[PDB]
Amino acid sequence: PPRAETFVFLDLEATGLPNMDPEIAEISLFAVHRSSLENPERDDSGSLVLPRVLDKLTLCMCPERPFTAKASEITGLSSESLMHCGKAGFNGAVVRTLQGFLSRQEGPICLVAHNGFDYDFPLLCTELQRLGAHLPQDTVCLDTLPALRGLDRRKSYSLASLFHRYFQAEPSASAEGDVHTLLLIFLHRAPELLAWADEQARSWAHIEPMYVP
Amino acid sequence: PPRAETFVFLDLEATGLPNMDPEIAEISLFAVHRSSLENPERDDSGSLVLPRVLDKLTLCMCPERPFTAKASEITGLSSESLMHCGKAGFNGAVVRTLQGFLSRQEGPICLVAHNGFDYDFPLLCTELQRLGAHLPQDTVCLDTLPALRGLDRAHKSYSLASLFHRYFQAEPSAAHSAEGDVHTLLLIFLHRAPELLAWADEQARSWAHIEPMYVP
DNA sequence: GGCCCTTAGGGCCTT
DNA sequence: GGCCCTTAGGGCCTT
Ligand SMILES: [Mg+2]
Ligand SMILES: [Mg+2]
Ligand SMILES: [Mg+2]
Ligand SMILES: [Mg+2]
Repeated sequence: PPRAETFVFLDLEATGLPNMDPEIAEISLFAVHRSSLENPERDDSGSLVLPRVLDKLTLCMCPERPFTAKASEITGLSSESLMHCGKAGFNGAVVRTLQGFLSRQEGPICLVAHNGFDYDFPLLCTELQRLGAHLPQDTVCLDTLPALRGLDRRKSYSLASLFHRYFQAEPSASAEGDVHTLLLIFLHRAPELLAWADEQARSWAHIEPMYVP
Repeated sequence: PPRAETFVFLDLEATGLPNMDPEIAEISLFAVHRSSLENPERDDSGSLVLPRVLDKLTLCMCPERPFTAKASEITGLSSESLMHCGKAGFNGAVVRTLQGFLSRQEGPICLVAHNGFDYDFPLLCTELQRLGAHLPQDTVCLDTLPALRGLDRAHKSYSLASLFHRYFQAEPSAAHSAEGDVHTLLLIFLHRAPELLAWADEQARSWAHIEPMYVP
């Protein structure tokens, strides 16, 4: 379990759930240094605020197979609208951009996604292995769903549910939006989650594909 | 001139004004396809809402030479804070990421930056030139400052802030934050979308014809 | 620097 | 599908 110096928060918008089999339609990543997590920035209010030095990347993609009913509803993305905008599928350009973006961070990198172990990380591994693409060997993975459940001790643990409990308001409306809320949820329990990550972060190389292309 | 298919709105946070040879401290690009500009989406409020299919790229980087007082004050950025967050200078990682980002867009690409001809574009050209990097050809540049002035000649201030207060009668959220200002510029563009699209087709300067701010 | 407007001026617009 | 809950149990997470 290597100590992560940069935490990259990600969320994936897909054609549906694991049985589709889904493809990434939109990827979003917020890259925050560990420093900004150890001592958070606050307003004069003072409410929690996202770090000033914040590296960000969002890429839209047109998937090979169509969306499902509920998916295209909760994403605002169709296969033709993404194609109307000239967005290709998950290809080599994505990888070169993604890896360049990750290269701009100070490793080791800890990818963070809500329910990442059961969705985001396998989905990404599938799309990356199809192209023979690799992330840095020292990359690790943090899933906030088992982490926040294990730290608490019935109760809900949905992203929207967690945010509604930690922050009395309700989150904003995109992949980039979900990363935002997740980053906020993290900051609210930063020293706890930072500890959980330093101990139980799973190596990215150990993440298995969700489905073999 | 090449009909731009994807418009890339960009803004830079640098270490100062052109007279002190500034360096990029933060880049931000919003990539928007032409078909989104042609159909400006609004909320039920109803205010201008950004396109759904949108590509973002924000990169913070530590400059070699230091900021000025005012520069570091308005950006909210310092050499220490960038080094503290482990951000290197304008390197190949930036170029590979930027070019990867641009190649992800349906060409031709039209760069858009407010007062870009006098600041953003030459500064970007300078930073790219040192690394021997260059943007793909058939890519053009659009400055919204003379454009909006030129369009108003058909029948006051033209700063990014004044234009927003005049077009929306409201106040921008973030000030001198690279991502925030691009967000501001894009909203301004959408308000003049059919007009500015024409100005970009009829007269947008080629990026190859962009002269560098300085040569180090 | 380069372009703007009502005089070798005054000021804009970018950080 | 990988986990906790109490007549091949069922709801929670993610799109
Ligand atoms: Mg998710
Ligand atoms: Mg999502
Ligand atoms: Mg600017
Ligand atoms: Mg700015």
